[PDB]
Order: sequence, then C-alpha cells, then structure tokens
Amino acid sequence: ECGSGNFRCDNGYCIPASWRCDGTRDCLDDTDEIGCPPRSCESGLFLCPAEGTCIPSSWVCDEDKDCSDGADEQQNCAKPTHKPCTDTEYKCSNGNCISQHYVCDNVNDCGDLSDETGCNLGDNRTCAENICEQNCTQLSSGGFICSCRPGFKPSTLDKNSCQDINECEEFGICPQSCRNSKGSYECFCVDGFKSMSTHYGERCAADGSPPLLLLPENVRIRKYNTSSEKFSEYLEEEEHIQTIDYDWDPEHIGLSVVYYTVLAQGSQFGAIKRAYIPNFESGSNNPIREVDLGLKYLMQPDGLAVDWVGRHIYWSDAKSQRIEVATLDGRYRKWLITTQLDQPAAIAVNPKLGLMFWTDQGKQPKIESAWMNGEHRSVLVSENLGWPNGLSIDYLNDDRVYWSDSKEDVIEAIKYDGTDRRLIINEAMKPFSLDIFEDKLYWVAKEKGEVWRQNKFGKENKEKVLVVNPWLTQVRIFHQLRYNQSVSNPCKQVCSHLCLLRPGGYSCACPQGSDFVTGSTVQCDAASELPVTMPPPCRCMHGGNCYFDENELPKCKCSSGYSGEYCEVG
Amino acid sequence: ECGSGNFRCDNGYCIPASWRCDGTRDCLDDTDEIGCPPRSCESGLFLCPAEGTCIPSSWVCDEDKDCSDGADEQQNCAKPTHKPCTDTEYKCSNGNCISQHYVCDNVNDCGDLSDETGCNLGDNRTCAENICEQNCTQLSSGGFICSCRPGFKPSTLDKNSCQDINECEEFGICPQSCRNSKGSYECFCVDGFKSMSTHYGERCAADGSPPLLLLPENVRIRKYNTSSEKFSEYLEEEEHIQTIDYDWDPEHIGLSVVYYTVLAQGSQFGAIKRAYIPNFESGSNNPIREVDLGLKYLMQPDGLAVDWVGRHIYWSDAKSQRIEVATLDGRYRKWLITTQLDQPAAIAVNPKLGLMFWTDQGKQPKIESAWMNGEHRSVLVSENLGWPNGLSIDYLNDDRVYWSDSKEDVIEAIKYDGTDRRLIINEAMKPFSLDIFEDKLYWVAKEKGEVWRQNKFGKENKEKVLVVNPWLTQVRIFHQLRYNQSVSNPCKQVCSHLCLLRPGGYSCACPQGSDFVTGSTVQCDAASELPVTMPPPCRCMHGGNCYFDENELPKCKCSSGYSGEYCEVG
Ligand SMILES: *[C@@H]1O[C@H](CO)[C@@H](O)[C@H](O[C@@H]2O[C@H](CO)[C@@H](O[C@@H]3O[C@H](CO[C@H]4O[C@H](CO)[C@@H](O)[C@H](O)[C@@H]4O)[C@@H](O)[C@H](O[C@H]4O[C@H](CO)[C@@H](O)[C@H](O)[C@@H]4O)[C@@H]3O)[C@H](O)[C@H]2NC(C)=O)[C@H]1NC(C)=O
Ligand SMILES: *[C@@H]1O[C@H](CO)[C@@H](O[C@@H]2O[C@H](CO)[C@@H](O[C@@H]3O[C@H](CO[C@H]4O[C@H](CO)[C@@H](O)[C@H](O)[C@@H]4O)[C@@H](O)[C@H](O[C@H]4O[C@H](CO)[C@@H](O)[C@H](O)[C@@H]4O)[C@@H]3O)[C@H](O)[C@H]2NC(C)=O)[C@H](O)[C@H]1NC(C)=O
Ligand SMILES: *[C@@H]1O[C@H](CO)[C@@H](O[C@@H]2O[C@H](CO)[C@@H](O)[C@H](O[C@@H]3O[C@H](CO)[C@@H](O)[C@H](O)[C@@H]3O)[C@H]2NC(C)=O)[C@H](O)[C@H]1NC(C)=O
Ligand SMILES: *[C@@H]1O[C@H](CO)[C@@H](O[C@@H]2O[C@H](CO)[C@@H](O[C@@H]3O[C@H](CO)[C@@H](O)[C@H](O)[C@@H]3O)[C@H](O)[C@H]2NC(C)=O)[C@H](O)[C@H]1NC(C)=O
Ligand SMILES: *[C@@H]1O[C@H](CO)[C@@H](O)[C@H](O)[C@H]1NC(C)=O
Ligand SMILES: *[C@@H]1O[C@H](CO)[C@@H](O)[C@H](O)[C@H]1NC(C)=O
Ligand SMILES: [Ca+2]
Ligand SMILES: [Ca+2]
Ligand SMILES: [Ca+2]
Ligand SMILES: [Ca+2]
Ligand SMILES: [Ca+2]
Ligand SMILES: [Ca+2]
Ligand SMILES: [Ca+2]
Ligand SMILES: [Ca+2]
Repeated sequence: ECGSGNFRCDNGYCIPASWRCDGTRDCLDDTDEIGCPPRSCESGLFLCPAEGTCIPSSWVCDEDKDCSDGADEQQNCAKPTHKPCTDTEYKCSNGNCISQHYVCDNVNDCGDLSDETGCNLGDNRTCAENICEQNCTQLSSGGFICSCRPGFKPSTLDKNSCQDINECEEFGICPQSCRNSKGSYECFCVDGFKSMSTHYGERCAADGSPPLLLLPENVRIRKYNTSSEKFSEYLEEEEHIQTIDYDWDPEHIGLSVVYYTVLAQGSQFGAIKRAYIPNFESGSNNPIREVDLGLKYLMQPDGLAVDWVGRHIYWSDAKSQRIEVATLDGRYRKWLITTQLDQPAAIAVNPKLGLMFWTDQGKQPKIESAWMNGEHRSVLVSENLGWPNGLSIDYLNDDRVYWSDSKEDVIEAIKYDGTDRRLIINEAMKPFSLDIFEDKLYWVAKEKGEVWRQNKFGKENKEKVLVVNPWLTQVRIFHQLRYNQSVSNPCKQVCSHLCLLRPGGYSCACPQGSDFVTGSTVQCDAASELPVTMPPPCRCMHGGNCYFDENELPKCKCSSGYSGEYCEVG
Repeated sequence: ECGSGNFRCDNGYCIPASWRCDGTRDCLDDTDEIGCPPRSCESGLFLCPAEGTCIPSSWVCDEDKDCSDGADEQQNCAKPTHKPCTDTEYKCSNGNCISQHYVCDNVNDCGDLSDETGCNLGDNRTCAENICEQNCTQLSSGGFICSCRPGFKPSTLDKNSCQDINECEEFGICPQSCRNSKGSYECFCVDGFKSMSTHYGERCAADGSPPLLLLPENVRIRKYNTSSEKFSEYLEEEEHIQTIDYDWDPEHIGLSVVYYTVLAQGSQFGAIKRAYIPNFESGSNNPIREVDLGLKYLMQPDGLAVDWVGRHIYWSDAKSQRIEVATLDGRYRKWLITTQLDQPAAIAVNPKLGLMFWTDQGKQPKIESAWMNGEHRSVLVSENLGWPNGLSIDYLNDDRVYWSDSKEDVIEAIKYDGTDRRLIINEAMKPFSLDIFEDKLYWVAKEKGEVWRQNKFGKENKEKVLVVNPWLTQVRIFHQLRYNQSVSNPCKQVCSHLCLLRPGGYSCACPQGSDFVTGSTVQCDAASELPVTMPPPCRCMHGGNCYFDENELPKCKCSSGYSGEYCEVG
C-alpha cells in the first residue's frame, strides 16, 4: 500500500494525494479521477453534466432538451620563360629547345616541325646572307633553315617567306571585334561599349542603364534589374502568355513597347498584345494597360520577333504552320511561309542584313533562313537536331546565330550562311530559350525553371542567375545595345501597304488575298487602313503613383521630394 | 516611256534617277545598283571592298590577307407579409395560408403532414378549458385543432404539448456559436472575436493583427497579408519544401517559429527544418536563418503538425509508411503508427480533445483518428473517398474536421467522432490542402496554382484569392487565434523523455528502441539529451537592418524615426 499522503492507483502506481480529483487523468488506470465528488453548484439549479452550467430547476421534466445532453429530461425523469639552349640546340616555334642534330634530320621532333620547316642547302649558300625575312638558323653540315617570329608563319607555297596569321581566324580570340595586324591583333570595343579587364580575361562592357531580364511566366511578365538583383511588378492578371519581344522606345519617350503572345485556350483564340515598359527605375506598382492588336485565328503563337527598322512584327503559329508578318498595329496581315512547316518553333530577324531565321521542331527538325520578304528560302542545319526551341542573333560578331535544343540538351552556334558550326554549351539541362548580350549567354532550364549564364564562347564555367517557377517560358535581355537602334530604314515611302526588307533595298507586298493592280508592284487593290495608336501611359519617375482625372487622362502625383509634371525634377 | 530625269527598271518601272548609285537595291531587279562605279579613294592606296578601307600598296601583295577577302594578294598584282392568415384561413404547419375549411376534416389537404393537429372529435369542447397548451383554433365538431406556436414542434405522445426546437443543432446557423432558448435562439462570438454584420449578415471578426497566408513552394516560402495584399520574402534559396506548420510566439519575444519539411533529393535524405518568423511586418531587412532538427532516415514527410500544448511535433512519412513524434528540438524520436498504413499524407492534432488525425491516400484510402499516445486507433471515413491529400480541424465549430480529395475533388466535413458527413464544397478543381480560419475556408487548386476561398459552411460562392505557381504545395493561415494559446499543459514533470497527451490527461512514453525501467511507468532505461537552443534571431522592426559583428550576434541598424536596441521605441 501507499503512504498516508499517497493514493494507490488501481494498477499499483502510488499517486500524490494532491493530484487526486484535480481534473487531470494522472495514472494509466484512470482511477485517480474515478469516484470524484459530484459537481455541486447551488440549490434550485440543475447542473447538466455535459456543460457544467446550472440551469433553473423549473426546466426539469418539461420535455424540452434544455442542456446539450438533456439531463433535465433523460437523467432525472428516468611559369618560367622558354628555356634557352646552346648552339647545339634550337628554340623551335613551340616553347622548347631541341638539339640541332634533331634539326634538318627530316623527322618531326618539336611538334610544330620547326626543326625541318624548310631546310635548305647550297654550295654558295650561307644562312645569314639573305634567305628569309626575320631569322634563319645554320648547322655545320652546310644546311640552313628559317623560322618566323610569333604572329607569323612561313608561306605555304614558299617555305622561305614569313606571312602574318590573321588572329580573327579563331572564334574565341577577342570580345566584340577582332582586328588583324601584321604579326599581332587588337580587340577594340565597338561604339557604346568600354574596355575593361576582369579576372578571367579582357571584357568589353556596355554603358547606360544595366541590362534587364524580362521573364514571362504564363500569368505575368516580371522584370529583373540584373545589377540590383531585385524584381519589379510590371504586367499581371494575364493568362497563357508564351513568348515576348520588345521594341526600344519607338517614340523617344523613355517607354519601350513589349510585345507578348497569348496562347489559345478551349474555344477562345489567342492574340498578340502590346504594352509600354518603363525604361526608368519606376518599377513601382504603376497601372499597366495592355492593348490587343486584334489578330484573329491564333491558336498557338510560339515565336515572336520585332523588326525595329521596318516597323513590322513577325511571328509563327505552330498549329497553323505559317510564318506571318504584319505592322506593329496589326494591319495588313501577310503569309510568308506556308509550306514545308510542321511546327515552327521560334524566329529571329536581322534587319541589317535583311535575313530572317526560324526553326522547325516537328517530324524533321531543321533550321531555315530566307529573305525578310519571304524569298530565297534555304536550310542551314538538318542533322544532329531535335526540338530547336529558340534562337538569338549576335549582331556584334559577324551576325552569328546561336540556338537552343532541349532534346540534345545542347547550345550551339552557326554563321548566317550555314558554315562554322560550333558547340558552345554541353549539358544545358533542357534549354528552352536563350539570349546573347555582352558575351553572356543566358538560357532557361524549362524542366526546373532556372536562368543560367555562361560566356557566349563557351570557354568558362556555368553560373546560376536566379530560380523561378516552371511557368518560365523565355529569357530576353531588355537593353538599348541589344538591338542597333540606329539602323536606317531603307524604305522610300513607295509601297502602299507593306515595305518588307531584303538584303539591300526593300520589297513591296500586299495584304493577304489582295494583289497588285495591273502589275504596278507598288499599289494593291486592298483599301488602306488607319494606323492604331496606344493610349498615353504612366511615365512617372522616382516611384510616383498614377491617377486618372475626370478626362481619364493619366496624370500622376508623387512625393514632393521630386517635382514636375512627371515627377522628373528634384 | 520614262522621263529624261527618271531611270528605268527593266521590268517597265520608271524611278527617279537620283536612286541610281544611292546605295539601296530599289528596283525589283538589282539593276538599280548593278553597274555603279565604286567610290574613288586615292591613287596608290587600294580600297578593299570587303571592309571599305584603303590600304597602302606595300602591305598589298605581301601574301598577308590584310582584309577579310584577301583579294589584295591575288587580283591586286595579277417578403412584406408573405400572405398572412386571417380568420378565414388555416395556418397548417407554419404559415400555409389556405382557407380555413381544412380544419380537422381528417384529410391531409395542406400537403405538409400537419393539416390535422389535435382533432379529437366531440362537439361540446373548447380548449380554452386548458385542453391544449397554446394557440388553438376552434374545431367545428371536435373542440380543438391545436397547431404549435412558432419555434416549437408537437410531441409524438400528447401532441397537444409542443416541444421546443434545438436551433443550435442545425448546421451553418451562426458563424461561431449558439444558445438554444425557449422557442428562440441566440448566437454570439466567442472570446477574441468581435461582432460585425456584412451585407449578407453576421461576421465574427478576429481581433489583433490581420491573418496571414504562408505559401510554401519548392524553392521558397512566401508571406501574404490578406488585408494589405502585399507579399513578403521570408525564406529563400531552399529546395524541395513540401509542407509547413508553425508554433505561435513561444517565448513572447514577438516571433513565432515555422517548421517545414524538406523532401529527399536524388539519393540524399531530407530533413525537417525550423526558423523564426516575425509576427510584426518585416522583410528583406531581417536575414532568415534556418536550422535542422537532425532527423535521419527521412524521405518524404508529406504531413507535419505542431502540438503547441504538449510541445511535440507530429509528422508522417509516405516512404516509411509510419507516423512519428519528437520534441520541437528533434530529441527522443518515437514511432506511433506503424501498421496498416499505405501512404500517410496529412496530419492534424487537437490537444484540447486529445485526438490526432491522419489521412491515408493509398490503394484503399481512409481517414483515421487516434490518441496522441498511439492507442484507440480507428477508421473515421472509408466510404466514397479518393486521395484525401489535405486535412484541417476547426477548433471552434464543435471540433469538426475537414479534408480535401483529389479524385472526386470535393471538400467535406465530419464530426470528430465520425458522424454527420457533409459535402461542403463541390467541384473544387482538385484541392490539395485546407485551412479554416474565422469565417471562410481556404484551399489550393494544385494544377492551376490558385488559392481559393469560400464560406466554410459551403454557402454562397467561391472567390479567387491569388495565384502563385504550379509549385504551390500548401496554404496555411498564420494568426494567433488559429491555435488557442490558453490551453494548459496536463503534464506534471513526472515523465522523463516524452510526455504524450490523451483525452483528459497525459501519458509518459519512452523513445524508439528503448523500454521502461522494469517496475516503473515514468522512467525508461535510455539516456537523456539536453535541449537544442535556437540561434538568436534578427528582431529588427520598421525596416531596420540586421547586422552581425565579431560576436556574430544579431543587432539592428535601426531606421529613422525609431529608437531602441532593435527599433522598439517610437
Ligand atoms: C539597377 O541597379 C543598379 C544598382 O543598384 C542601379 O545603379 C541601376 O540604376 C540606377 O538608378 C538610379 C536612380 O535612377 C541612378 O541614380 C542617378 O544617377 C545619376 C548619375 O550618377 C552618376 O555618377 C554615379 C557615381 O556612382 C555613376 O555610377 C553613374 O553612372 C553616373 O555617372 C545621378 O546623376 C542622378 O541624380 C541626378 O538626377 C536627378 C534627377 O532628378 C537630380 O535631381 C539630381 O540632382 C542629379 O542631378 C541619380 O542619382 C543610378 O545612377 C543608376 N545606376 C547607376 C549607378 O548608374 C538600376 N537600374 C534600374 C532599372 O533600376
Ligand atoms: C498587415 O496589414 C495590416 C493592415 O495594414 C498591418 O497593420 C498595421 O500595422 C502597423 C504596424 O504595427 C500599424 O502601425 C501602427 O499603428 C498604431 C495604432 O494602431 C491603431 O491605429 C492605426 C492607425 O493607422 C490603425 O491602422 C490600427 O489598425 C490601429 O487601429 C500607431 O500607434 C503606430 O504609430 C504610433 O506608435 C508608434 C510606436 O512606436 C510611434 O513610433 C509612432 O510615432 C506613433 O505614435 C503605427 O502607426 C498600423 O496601424 C496597422 N494597420 C492596421 C489597419 O492594422 C499589419 O502590420 C500588416 N502585417 C503585419 C501583421 O505585420
Ligand atoms: C549601328 O549601326 C550604325 C548605322 O546605323 C553603324 O554606324 C555606321 O556603320 C557603318 C558600317 O560599319 C560605318 O561605315 C559608318 O561610319 C562612317 O560611314 C561613312 C559612310 O557612310 C564613312 O564615309 C565614314 O568614314 C565612316 O566610316 C557608321 N556611321 C554611320 C552612322 O553611318 C554602327 O557601326 C552600328 N553600331 C553598333 C554598335 O552596332
Ligand atoms: C481557449 O481555451 C480556454 C481554456 O483553456 C478557454 O477559456 C475557458 O472559457 C470557458 C467559458 O468562459 C470557461 O468555462 C467556465 O469555467 C468556469 C469555472 O472555471 C465555470 O464556472 C463556467 O460555468 C464555465 O464553464 C473556462 O474556465 C475557461 N478556461 C480558462 C482556464 O480560462 C477559451 O474560451 C478558449 N478559447 C477559444 C476561442 O476556444
Ligand atoms: C629572331 O627574331 C627575334 C625577334 O623576335 C630577334 O630579336 C632575334 O634576334 C632573332 N634571333 C636570331 C637568332 O636572329
Ligand atoms: C399565437 O401566435 C401569434 C403569432 O402568430 C401570437 O401573436 C399570439 O400571441 C399567439 N397566441 C398565444 C395564445 O400564444
Ligand atoms: Ca488528477
Ligand atoms: Ca427541460
Ligand atoms: Ca627533326
Ligand atoms: Ca596577325
Ligand atoms: Ca538605289
Ligand atoms: Ca598583304
Ligand atoms: Ca385537412
Ligand atoms: Ca429554441
């Protein structure tokens, strides 16, 4: 038995007498709370055991279930330099010294064959009389042989004359522009850029505002000021957006225009839409109004491109298998490519050269190019390809075009004529889109939604930029130097409806269905249509709000720290 | 023919002769530029057409291809009232005002089986003699026809006596409570809630700061202010987050603690991690430091729940097919349910009642309840279920439990004992998780990535809250009233290691792989481990920046307008 101050629970466990009937089941057999004193409340009041309340006793045995359990009824009524060597050896073009008896023995001994790069003989001959431009080398047998200083090599048709190597013959020599010199070279930066030299090597750097990355996410377009590593709101409350492209400040406003497609869902067709994007840090939650261009019968716009010098918008519909061109306001639709297309994935245009490029991801993947007016169609790659999701053009390096591939998991480039095919990125974890800017190749891993960065030449290591939802569909660099804004428009106001580009000059065209009248080739039978302008957007600087007056003209206020009509002055 | 000053294209098109040699291929043919004399540069300085530059003749024909073409080396040197009854009508059951002649003709004319009430024949009677309780009508040949006064129903035996209704029983009568009274009812808001009336009717507004939403994605966890509509950063850079739960403000320091499970990635085990959350508004100014509990052999913790009273954490694992418990610092792991489990998906705990609930979404789905100590396991719902991926408990409405399906995509509610199953929400677009707060019920449509909302009783209609991502795995409401903080811990420090809870009391238990000391039920032969303390948090408020010194303690770079060790003084 337990002590006087302890209570024997039924199982034998001794419980301190204080814990008995304290309101908690304190031992396994639950007998520390069994046989507790009844709940006395007061005279004249019936306590229902299920609540603990004390209802009047006049409510007992009246056939009304007054308490939750009704006890009133049922209960009561119940690296060193190149090593020198003696004259019995020779310093080859390669960084080594090889014995002179291995020279003019007619067997390669220092890799570059420099030991027998044109050995010469002659009874009248001496090495140091006149044989080649820079240096010759003599051996005691009477033979003699020449070599050329770095940056030079003996001529192929005459092994006694030094000729310069054009260092631009190699892909990865300089950023931007390689320029050849006799025995040397230079890597001067193009206008707008600046020279810089970083840990991995020389680097050409842009100017002005830092680049932005525009990221469509099937519901929103989100900005990323890459030098601040912060996001900004921009467009929202949209659905099934698939690809975007922009035109840089067409009206000299400080407000570029972003063109984005919308996929068709169910029985509602898709459309291409346009809206202003602030070139200014005003990434605040300012109102953004999109405008539909009104292009009908769109079922899957998969690729989109903007000709900023011709003021045309090019796109391709994978389901309908057409590549179409129209003005930026959606007028004068025109079918360019209508045959031999199974699934046109993405397109890009080069108005400087008048060439447009596109990819096919259907049964027989291929990459094709043609004139921007639809003529001179040709192929570029037809082997070792699958699902070429997208391509972009590096206008600053001989207009070489890179493209992505999510079946070979590769990124590789080619010149605009189809030559110089090189592999750039391997193991790119399903790249779905890409863009090239200032050497940095950006691409999107669709299976996991990361933005990845590497040098466009592919001679560095990968870097992860940021991670977003798998709704990410494309990466696009939003910067002034992305497109040469100063490219002159060759059109001479001769065409009536459309003035497409071709390599040099231009070419007139009619809207789809209408033809030229009597072979005029400038005048079409279709009636001309008025241009479509966009409503004035909010241009407020330094993070001001935006309102609409009684005239619904967007006028906007801000903090008085900055003043002006548009919050532009300090 | 063409004019004198107009050049002729060979197709019959006449164009101004100024376009000759202007630079662009104007004609449809190329003759507009073909035949143009090239620009003259200088004598003795050859202009290479491939670049547009002029080069001295000494550099020319040196076998160095100075220009890209290299031709310099080859060719250069070649109701108001609801129709109330008068004396001429009959009330029938509760207002069916047809003419009076339905009185006790022994025919069910009213349609409702209340046309004849009383109706005991005999001409010499009036119930004013106290034959029926209240509100008779005079029977023409039987004295009394006695329908019950409003708020009452007739008893089976002695139908002349009317039983009071129980209006608290009917589902969805008041948002929070009820008080059955004599022929009437009164309903009120429980402690912590303020009475308000919307355009529809009653609302019990929770006091204090407005509720938040916590959205865990595979990469990050995002806060949301249901009243301000602005997001917040919280935890970032993490990977493979599945489900979360929190413990409100344990130390009164002003910071709750958020627990979240991390899946197994590749061939590497997952973990359960915890971190502070600022109850006060803050973001990007306090770095968030997560810590690991240290639970090995963990693959897929789809279910996590925090018992705020006993200070235990309950989680399930789909791969191990078992449910385990441990302290909030990862000590003393113990298995609770180990048999007849296919895929334990979600879990919830009710310390006040002493019951914890889990859902199984295997080949034979079921929803079960058991004591926290692990006994009295039973099946609540097995009929008509498919993939019950979610689970929530409404601690206010008689501890009712809700769950979300994914095959039948309904949301249902049932009492904790398993009776009165109701289908609260239909066609819920495959909900994945639940959380019931105040008046409304929240759930996540997984594929669409949208957070939705409805009145928790199923009345009215749905409403989109916000859209995140296809990565959204849960929604959990964050507020101090979500878990009643004033529930007293029944444990009395007599148990070493785990002190589990049960209906009405506690129970001591030993960690896994160890037993009690023989002859004892409060002590085990295993050792004990010291509690694992939290690292000090960044408590900065109002935008103050946290900072780490040589001591690595968090301190504040407090913002303007506020003073104090962090920012606590206005
Ligand atoms: C992305 O993030 C990066 C890093 O955070 C940002 O740098 C970048 O844009 C930055 O945006 C701010 C605000 O618009 C710019 O501030 C302005 O800079 C002007 C020029 O500053 C000069 O000197 C700095 C020295 O470091 C040099 O870096 C700059 O390149 C430049 O040579 C500055 O003059 C200007 O104030 C003038 O204009 C006001 C207009 O009202 C007047 O009131 C005021 O009196 C004065 O005359 C302002 O401070 C910032 O320059 C810019 N980036 C940089 C550093 O150049 C972010 N981009 C986006 C899209 O957000
Ligand atoms: C989620 O969204 C809600 C609503 O926006 C936020 O709630 C706000 O929280 C801030 C910070 O706590 C509140 O700001 C402070 O309010 C105090 C008074 O509160 C009452 O009056 C305000 C008037 O604006 C009401 O909005 C509020 O609801 C109460 O009725 C002020 O006294 C504070 O300033 C004064 O005290 C400080 C003390 O240091 C001094 O320094 C100041 O000089 C001054 O004397 C301050 O203004 C704000 O009021 C809250 N608004 C509402 C509507 O709730 C949540 O903060 C947000 N997220 C969460 C949960 O953090
Ligand atoms: C973006 O495009 C512009 C053209 O809008 C490029 O500027 C012109 O580029 C051409 C071809 O490289 C140069 O010849 C131009 O320089 C001058 O050209 C005239 C003949 O028109 C010569 O007589 C001059 O000696 C001089 O060479 C150059 N300038 C213009 C406005 O015509 C520009 O290079 C390009 N920039 C980038 C960043 O791509
Ligand atoms: C959160 O839990 C606490 C309990 O931990 C709840 O407080 C409780 O409120 C009820 C009703 O006011 C109290 O019941 C009353 O008890 C007294 C005797 O103490 C009795 O005379 C009354 O007739 C009535 O039964 C209860 O004592 C009280 N508990 C404590 C310790 O304060 C609180 O309501 C809960 N909140 C929510 C929203 O669930
Ligand atoms: C070879 O050419 C170099 C210049 O690179 C010159 O300086 C050196 O003297 C030459 N060597 C001989 C052996 O002529
Ligand atoms: C009978 O019911 C009416 C309301 O319909 C009420 O006004 C009247 O007082 C009741 N009569 C009695 C006797 O209770
Ligand atoms: Ca007790
Ligand atoms: Ca009663
Ligand atoms: Ca040799
Ligand atoms: Ca050279
Ligand atoms: Ca011309
Ligand atoms: Ca030459
Ligand atoms: Ca009748
Ligand atoms: Ca009642």
